[PDB]
Amino acid sequence: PISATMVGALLGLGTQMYSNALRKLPYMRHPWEHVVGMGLGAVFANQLVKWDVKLKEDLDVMLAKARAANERRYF
Amino acid sequence: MFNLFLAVFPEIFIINATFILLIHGVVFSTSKKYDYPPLASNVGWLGLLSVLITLLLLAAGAPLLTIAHLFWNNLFRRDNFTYFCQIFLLLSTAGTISMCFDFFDQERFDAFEFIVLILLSTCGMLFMISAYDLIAMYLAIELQSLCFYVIAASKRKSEFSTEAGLKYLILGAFSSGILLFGCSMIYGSTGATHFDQLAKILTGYEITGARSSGIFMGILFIAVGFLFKITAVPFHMWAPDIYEGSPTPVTAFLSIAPKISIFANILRVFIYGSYGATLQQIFFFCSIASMILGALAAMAQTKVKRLLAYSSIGHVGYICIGFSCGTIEGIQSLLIGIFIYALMTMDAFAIVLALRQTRVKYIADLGALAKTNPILAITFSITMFSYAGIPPLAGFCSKFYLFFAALGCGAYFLALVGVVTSVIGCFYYIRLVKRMFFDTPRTWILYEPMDRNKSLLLAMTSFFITLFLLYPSPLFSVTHQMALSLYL
Amino acid sequence: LEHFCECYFNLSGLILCPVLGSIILLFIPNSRIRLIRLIGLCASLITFLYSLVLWIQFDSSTAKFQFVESLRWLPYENINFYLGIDGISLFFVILTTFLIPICILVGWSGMRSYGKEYIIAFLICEFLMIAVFCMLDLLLFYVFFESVLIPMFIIIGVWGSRQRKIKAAYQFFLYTLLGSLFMLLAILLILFQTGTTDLQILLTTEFSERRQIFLWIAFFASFAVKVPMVPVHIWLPEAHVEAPTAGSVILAGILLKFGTYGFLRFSIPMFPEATLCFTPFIYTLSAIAIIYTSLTTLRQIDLKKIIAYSSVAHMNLVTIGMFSLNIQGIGGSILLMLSHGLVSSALFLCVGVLYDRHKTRLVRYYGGLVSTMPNFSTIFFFFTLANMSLPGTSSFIGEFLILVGAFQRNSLVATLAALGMILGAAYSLWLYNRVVSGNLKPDFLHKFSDLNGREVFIFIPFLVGLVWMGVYPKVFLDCMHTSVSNLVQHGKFH
Amino acid sequence: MDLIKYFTFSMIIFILGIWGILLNRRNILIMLMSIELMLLAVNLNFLVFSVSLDDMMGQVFALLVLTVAAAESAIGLAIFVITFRVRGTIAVEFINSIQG
Amino acid sequence: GSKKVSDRIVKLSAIDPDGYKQDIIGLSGQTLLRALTHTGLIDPASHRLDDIEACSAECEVQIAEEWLEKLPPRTYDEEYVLKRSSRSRILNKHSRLGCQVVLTQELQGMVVAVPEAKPWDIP
Amino acid sequence: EALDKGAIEILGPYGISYTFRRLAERISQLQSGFVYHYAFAMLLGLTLFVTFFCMWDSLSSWVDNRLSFILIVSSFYTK
Ligand SMILES: CCCCCCCCCCCCCCCCCC(=O)O[C@@H](COC(=O)CCCCCCCCCCCCCCC)COP(=O)(O)OCC[N+](C)(C)C
Ligand SMILES: CCCCCCCCCCCCCCCCCC(=O)O[C@@H](COC(=O)CCCCCCCCCCCCCCC)COP(=O)(O)OC[C@H](O)CO
Ligand SMILES: CCCCCCCCCCCCCCCCCCCC(=O)O[C@H](COC(=O)CCCCCCCCCCCCCC)COP(=O)(O)OCCN
Ligand SMILES: CCCCCCCCCCCCCCCCCCCC(=O)O[C@H](COC(=O)CCCCCCCCCCCCCC)COP(=O)(O)OCCN
Ligand SMILES: CCCCCCCCCCCCCCCCCCCC(=O)O[C@H](COC(=O)CCCCCCCCCCCCCC)COP(=O)(O)OCCN
Ligand SMILES: COC1=C(OC)C(=O)C(C/C=C(\C)CC/C=C(\C)CC/C=C(/C)CC/C=C(\C)CCC=C(C)C)=C(C)C1=O
Ligand SMILES: [Fe+3]
Repeated sequence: PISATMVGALLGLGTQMYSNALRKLPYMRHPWEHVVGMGLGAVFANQLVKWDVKLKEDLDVMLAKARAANERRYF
Repeated sequence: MFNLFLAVFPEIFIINATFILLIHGVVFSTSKKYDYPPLASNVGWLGLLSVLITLLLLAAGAPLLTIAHLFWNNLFRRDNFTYFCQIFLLLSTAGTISMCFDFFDQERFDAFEFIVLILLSTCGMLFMISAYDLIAMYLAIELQSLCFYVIAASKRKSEFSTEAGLKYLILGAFSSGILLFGCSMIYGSTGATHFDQLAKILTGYEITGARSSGIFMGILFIAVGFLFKITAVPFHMWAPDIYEGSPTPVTAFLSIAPKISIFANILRVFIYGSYGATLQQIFFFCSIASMILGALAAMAQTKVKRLLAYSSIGHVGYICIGFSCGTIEGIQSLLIGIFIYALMTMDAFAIVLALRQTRVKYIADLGALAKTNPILAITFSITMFSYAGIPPLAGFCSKFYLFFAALGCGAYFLALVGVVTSVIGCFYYIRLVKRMFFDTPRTWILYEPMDRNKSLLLAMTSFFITLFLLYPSPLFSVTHQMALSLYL
Repeated sequence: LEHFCECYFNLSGLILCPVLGSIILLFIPNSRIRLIRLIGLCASLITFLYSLVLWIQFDSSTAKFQFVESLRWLPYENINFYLGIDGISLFFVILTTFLIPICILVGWSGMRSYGKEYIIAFLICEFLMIAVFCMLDLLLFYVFFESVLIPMFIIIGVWGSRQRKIKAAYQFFLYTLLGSLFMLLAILLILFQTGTTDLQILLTTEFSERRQIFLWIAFFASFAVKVPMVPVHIWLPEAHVEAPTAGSVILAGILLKFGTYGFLRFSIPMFPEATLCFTPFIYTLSAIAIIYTSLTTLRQIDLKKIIAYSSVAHMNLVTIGMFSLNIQGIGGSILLMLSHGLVSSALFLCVGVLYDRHKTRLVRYYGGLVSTMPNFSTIFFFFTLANMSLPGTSSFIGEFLILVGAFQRNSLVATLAALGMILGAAYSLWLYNRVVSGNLKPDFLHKFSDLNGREVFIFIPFLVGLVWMGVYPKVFLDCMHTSVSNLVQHGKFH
Repeated sequence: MDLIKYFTFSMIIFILGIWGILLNRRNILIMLMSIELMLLAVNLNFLVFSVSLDDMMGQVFALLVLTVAAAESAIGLAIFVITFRVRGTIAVEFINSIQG
Repeated sequence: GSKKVSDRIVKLSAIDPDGYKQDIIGLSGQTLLRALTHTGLIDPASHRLDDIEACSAECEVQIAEEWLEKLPPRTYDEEYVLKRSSRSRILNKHSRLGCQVVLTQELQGMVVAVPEAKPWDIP
Repeated sequence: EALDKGAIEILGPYGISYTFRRLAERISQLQSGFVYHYAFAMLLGLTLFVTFFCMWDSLSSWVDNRLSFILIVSSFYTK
């Protein structure tokens, strides 16, 4: 379906084209750079998803400790 | 013994690399054989490399930064909060440096010492974030400030740059003296300067009738210094003049990194310490004043840099509302606002630096930009609408929390002020869009296309601004994590 | 909870259609004008057909929301958003999808200078407005409504005729944003009680009579700006006159309906006690608007200014209908909303036909056009009759049903609202006779052209829709009655 | 009474610096000198407190603050020099071009 | 050719900050600033548009009252710009913004004093 | 003329624009360009901080919060 790899590749390709356009160059001026951008975007998106999972995992434990410290009041 | 210094590997590396670049630059800039080559861009690339290696060392050694914490305790304190703060600071410094190469070569600003001073100020801000004692905090703040004074005056034959430097040094030194006085009063009243000791002494009493006027005025003076640093009204008027008169890369750097560092400091001093409602009221009144004055003064501006300076003043008012309400969500919203404002400011100054190749000065100089560079006019329009807070752009987050904090805390006057100032801000932000898209001037200014570095940075920041609210979970989680780590 | 719907044709794809069109058009060179024109037109037409299909699969017996599907924002799933329609929002989706291709067709001749930016702006508007009409959540209703401000601002400012478009665009943006911020404040107050912004839940929570008063005022401050109600109506003439023709069509035919849709969708069912308490207030404001604005219309000298002022009187009649809180009232309010969206759009198209040739909006320059443009004259007369609520036209059904609804509640408000029959006739016939009847004035205009094939085709569906709703409104009312009935009953159990 | 007398000495120095800022609107060199006076007063505050509290932290920080004062004066006088070089004068009317 | 550039030329004299008088040329319908930029008496790069919104009095000139009566009176915005751009924040009664003065045939022979250039090139 | 283009314009976009322009004008003038004004402002803010937030104990006998904020606003209408 719509995987992080595909979103990232599309974003990387779009980044290269947007960069070319900003410089008033043809969209496909250096195509190997478009390939590089697709690769980097895919890698970035997959890493962002994994990081998000890890971040939620750490926030869970940290909220657990906060809750325990708060519950110590009613002892 | 050596392993103890794993807690300061990032800082050791960046300091040593800065020394290496200083020596390299001075040895070859003076070389007759090589015909005194300009080394600003060479040293800039090597320093960008050094910043990225520092970021790698810091990010990949998250647990190791807490090693030997008892041995380092009376010098600094590294934790989860300082971890993410320092990463964001290094990322901002890297972006700012990357935006400087066209300025180096086309203006011919050949001074490589500019890069060295930026790197030393980054060292200072790194130490600011991890400071856990009034002495360390003051020293790191002073290192940062002295580097800025020097770089603000870098165009040393320019009337504007010399004026900026003079105003900065005088007003900066005055505010630093006020802050140091506050620190001395707190030490004299408590016998302590370490943040842990201050927390223990001050907690549970606040103003219990028999309040230490020494402690109360030390806090006040320190707060005055902090408010000067964050350009909060009424300690703000240095900022527009310095921002306009400094070289534009300096203005871009000052607009972002010191805010990160000083808010780290403010959180860890006040939030982690204890006088209480008085100080949150300080930031309350300064937030309202900053929003009102920023909106009105920005509406008065005809020049781009001054407009952005006043815009930043208004936004620090919006951010300080979060510090004022004194809740975990308040801290989280303050952090979210800093991150988003920093990425928007990076976008805006990338555009400004691109346009400075044709000497953009006035808002009216943007006329017919939608004709001479359509994709650039759209990109700049997205930045403006994000600054205005129009959903679903990333800037909408700060407006949303401003009203979220007012309605709940019962602050109806703050909500009133937020509505009015948001509408004023939207007017002066869409005035730029009108100038680029609706006006038909008789004389056009044709702008030179930007370099690859700024185009790539602009492309990424423009996707973030448009698409952040499709996938905002990592920022939300990371900032909740940081807010919690201040106390646990 | 994943609320994914069984139906093949659903709401998300209809959202995605103009988005995909816009992305494709982003990358096509401006030299390929024909390709840009065809791609935009075809995307809009496919979206229209998709909405027609959505009308066929609609179930006219339930009070629930249909095609309900869900849309999941965070893995924590605390905040999850839903789309769905009913018998009150369906025809507005259809009207939006129908009007957008008309907008692309009106600018067909000037597309070589308009560029792909024109089509992209209108497609983005289409996506945002369909989203707005399809949202079961206060907060996303907010987010998608404010978003339309950006492309509308661009449309008015760039392709407006003269430099007054600057002031017009500023005023449009600032008025609408002020109202939107008020309703954001209301949304946050609701969230503090309930912990949610999901419409279905808020329809099943109880608000205090006091909390209802404050929340109703904060909703009213957005919606009355949107309607518009007096005295925050003054942005409308400037904006609807200075905009390009298609921009005026979208402004009058769709954007104006968002305030009445907000009244129908959130204010009346969420706060029934406040709705009852404020009913005399709404009646007074609307009656004042109808009389005063109709009389102001009478003294306007600009074609577009006359058509734009007419919309204020029509929308305030709509508000009277919807706040009558019975079947005739709400049914007539919805029918008049749709009919106005057709009729005012056609009238703006007529004025645009005149302006594209002659470049003046001043009535005094025209006259005697029946002898040089008989086809335009006939079509203009038909839509003039429709704007007077002539029986047989679509607007009469909604107008009379609203008067029926109002009379059963308050005979005075119905009596003040029926004065519109006299005043609207007066200004509509005066406009038509000053433009079309009389003699030509060759010292001002001496060269003429009747409608070309594109203009005739553009007018045909408006004529068909007006007559169709006028003579057999049962097709629309049958699909709406269950939703309207449940809206009328919400909050009471006898 | 020792501690109140030592503190009011440093306090008069600090107030004198404030007054020097207030009274020297055409003389920014004296404004810099007034800022040094304030810094000296703070340094004295740290030393007095160190003795009164029998604690060394006030003394370490005093030395470091002296280092900061030196660097501050060096950089400030450099900026003064270059401003004078650009304008040929130190009058305040020639450093007021950034405004608004 | 029955329509010449000479039909629109306006004879002018400008006194430079050193005091020396120069005979300069401009077109009717264009601004005094453009005429002054033709020979570099005012740097064209310092004032690239003829708009009051892009003006920090880089175009400022001093004109004697005999020629001031032949010009339209200064608008409020012009006086605002002139006063704020003054070092002493004092409005000079003979000061005009060169970008707001449109040359006409009636200004043939006008004498204009160009003051010393203010800093303009913001870092 | 009396309403739409009259009173509603004056207590609306026409009047609002006029006042906010004059006020933005006044606030811009406070950024005078003089370093002495900027230092004086910092001193005034510091003095305000000490005065209101610590020396408002006895004050309350003579003083009220109503009069405080009234005199503030009233200052706008001077000269
Ligand atoms: C709905 C959001 C809320 C409201 C905000 C709206 C904000 C915009 C306002 C809307 C009004 C109309 C806006 C008109 C803009 C459309 C025209 C446009 O931007 O076209 C650009 C196109 O700009 C772009 O480059 C946009 C690129 C963004 C990429 C985003 C897509 C990401 C995935 C796509 C993957 C690549 C393509 C796949 C298919 C090949 C052409 O730029 P030029 O300056 O004319 O020329 C560029 C130079 N050259 C053609 C030679 C290359
Ligand atoms: C916040 C509510 C405000 C309104 C409250 C209700 C009404 C109270 C009574 C009216 C108050 C305002 C009275 C204004 C008197 C007229 C002043 C005037 O001179 O009018 C000028 C225009 O100014 C106004 O009319 C002021 C408009 C005020 C409208 C509201 C102000 C702003 C409100 C929004 C911001 C604050 C929000 C606060 C919310 C609590 C016309 O400019 P001129 O230079 O042409 O005048 C020449 C003169 O006639 C002699 O020849
Ligand atoms: C697998 C597809 C993607 C692979 C990409 C290459 C491998 C990755 C290595 C890193 C690539 C990063 C991007 C390299 C180009 C960066 C920008 C350089 C542009 C520049 O200003 O300097 C140019 C140097 O050329 C250059 O830097 C390019 C030099 C030669 C590289 C081009 C060959 C790429 C191979 C692609 C697949 C080949 C298939 C067979 C293996 C000089 O520009 P100029 O004067 O030379 O001309 C340019 C005509 N506008
Ligand atoms: C999150 C929203 C969505 C984002 C999308 C993510 C997708 C990933 C991005 C994909 C990138 C697509 C393009 C890749 C191919 C281009 C390769 C660059 C070629 C290169 O070597 O560039 C050099 C310059 O460096 C450069 O131009 C590189 C520096 C660019 C600046 C960015 C990095 C700076 C440091 C980090 C900033 C962080 C800021 C955040 C706070 C030489 O270029 P040339 O040979 O043309 O000669 C220029 C004249 N001197
Ligand atoms: C039952 C009682 C209540 C019932 C309802 C009654 C409400 C009364 C009416 C209130 C609604 C007013 C809406 C404000 C819109 C103002 C539009 C003015 C904009 C305009 O067209 O002119 C601009 C003026 O902007 C400017 O320079 C001015 C700044 C922009 C104005 C925004 C300020 C509004 C903030 C909030 C005010 C209301 C408070 C709400 C409680 C351009 O001017 P130019 O040509 O000089 O510009 C340079 C050109 N590019
Ligand atoms: C047009 O006529 C004129 C006036 O009229 C505005 C004037 O008076 C002035 C200028 C005199 C003034 C206003 C001196 C007062 C300055 C102060 C208070 C310094 C403080 C700094 C600034 C820039 C104001 C911001 C301060 C605020 C909002 C208060 C502090 C913040 C909190 C609430 C915490 C002049 C010359 C004038 O000719
Ligand atoms: Fe000028």
